[PDB]
Amino acid sequence: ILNVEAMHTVLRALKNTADAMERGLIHSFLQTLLRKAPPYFVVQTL
Amino acid sequence: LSQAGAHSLTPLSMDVIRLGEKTVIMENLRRVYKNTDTKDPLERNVDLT
Amino acid sequence: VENATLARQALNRIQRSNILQSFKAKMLATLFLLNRTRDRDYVLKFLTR
Amino acid sequence: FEAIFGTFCNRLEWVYFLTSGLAAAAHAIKFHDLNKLTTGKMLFHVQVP
Repeated sequence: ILNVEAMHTVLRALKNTADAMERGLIHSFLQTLLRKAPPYFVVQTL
Repeated sequence: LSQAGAHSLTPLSMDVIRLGEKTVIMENLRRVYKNTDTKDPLERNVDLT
Repeated sequence: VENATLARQALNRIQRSNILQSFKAKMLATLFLLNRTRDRDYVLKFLTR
Repeated sequence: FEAIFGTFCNRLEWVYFLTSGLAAAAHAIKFHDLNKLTTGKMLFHVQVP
């Protein structure tokens, strides 16, 4: 059962790793968007 | 740079809105951030003096 | 659910202070529903919340 | 004389646990030897995103 538990652990760890990498790419994309975005009043004045 | 993404499409459901010939996607991000450890960067702190 | 926190997440001082401020606001703000108001959309938004 | 008409018993309205909606609240399993347990705790293999 130890090989079963190790395989289950490493597969759920790699799946969580891939999904967290996708979430982090979403987060860094949103960070770059909110960095490169002036608010409403700036562009409304412009 | 626009030579990327040809011949690849799929249908998917997400809500649109109609604002004077401008059709805009509307989408919130609680589903990507519930049970997480980082605060969502749309939750901002703003200072006022 | 209004402030992003769970059981395993540690809490700072000012975060718990805002928790208690929202306690003091919401215990008086929504103590009784059918005693104060009878708007349909407010009770619907309450049950949705 | 005096008349005694038809006597009336109370026809009891029955009720069951799985008929009401509260059985939609829980997931009830039936155990055959529940008195033998000292204690049993349920584990949660919970991942965190």
